[PDB]
Amino acid sequence: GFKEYPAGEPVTMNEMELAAVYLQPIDMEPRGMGLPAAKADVHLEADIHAVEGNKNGFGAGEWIPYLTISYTLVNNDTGEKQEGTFMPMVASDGPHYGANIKMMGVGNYKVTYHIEPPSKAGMHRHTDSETGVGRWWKPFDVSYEFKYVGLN
Amino acid sequence: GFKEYPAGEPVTMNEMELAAVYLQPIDMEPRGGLPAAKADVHLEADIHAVEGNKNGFGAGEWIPYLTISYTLVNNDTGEKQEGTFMPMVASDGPHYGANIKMMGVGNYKVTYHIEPPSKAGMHRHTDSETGVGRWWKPFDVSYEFKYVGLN
Repeated sequence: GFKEYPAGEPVTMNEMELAAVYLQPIDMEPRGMGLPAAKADVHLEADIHAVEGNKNGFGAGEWIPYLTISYTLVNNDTGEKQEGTFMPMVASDGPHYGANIKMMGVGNYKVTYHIEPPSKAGMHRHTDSETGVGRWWKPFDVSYEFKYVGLN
Repeated sequence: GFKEYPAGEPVTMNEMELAAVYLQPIDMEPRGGLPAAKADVHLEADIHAVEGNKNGFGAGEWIPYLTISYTLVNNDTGEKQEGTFMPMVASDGPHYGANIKMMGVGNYKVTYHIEPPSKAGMHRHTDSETGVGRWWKPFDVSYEFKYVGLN
């Protein structure tokens, strides 16, 4: 513990369930072009797993690897917005996507994740009839509404 | 189906299980590796966590972001081939593999040269609160098998 904070409601899309969480800023290796733990306010995460009936070769509950994800963070109260990128991470609870980020004060935030399929990071689909899977979904957006008062 | 054939004995190291299998050559996107027409097999590395894994992966879960090359040798002739796998996903799930042209029927040894997820751009949490163990050093694993054409 390792206390983590819900960012809004999980959404089911493209036979995946996609959630947002945040927690204390984390130290990572290799490091790194973002912000060090110190400079950051939180570590923002995307939790993305296949559900039942996944067309792309993933079983129910399995982590979806090789995604390319960027974020748009909006403080709805002040209208201040920030952009950036996540990386693939592994922690004591498993794989996720994320970034140490600077927040923009107390507020009612909207976070949009811009998601591209595993093809854009070099994971290759079998396509033959015998061993192949469904075509990749198009790049898409998912959003989350949450309140932030900082940690503790 | 999708009919696959084991290549050697699976081996346990660095808290993983590492097996080899091959099957008919496959089609990959993008259209343009060796085309199915110019290959004899699709050779794979099957790599999953086992209980007690020190790097954040639950027993049974695929190890993602590996960098894998291979040396394949026909022991009958001593002829060698060197190549690299890519990360793939097929109907039964993800793996690491490549369409390969073999060096005849015979007795084979294939070695996989495995680098940790760090090299492919996965980042491990290092802090006490959320962190896991150091990555293993790059290592080799080899598999002895008979190849007679498929099959």
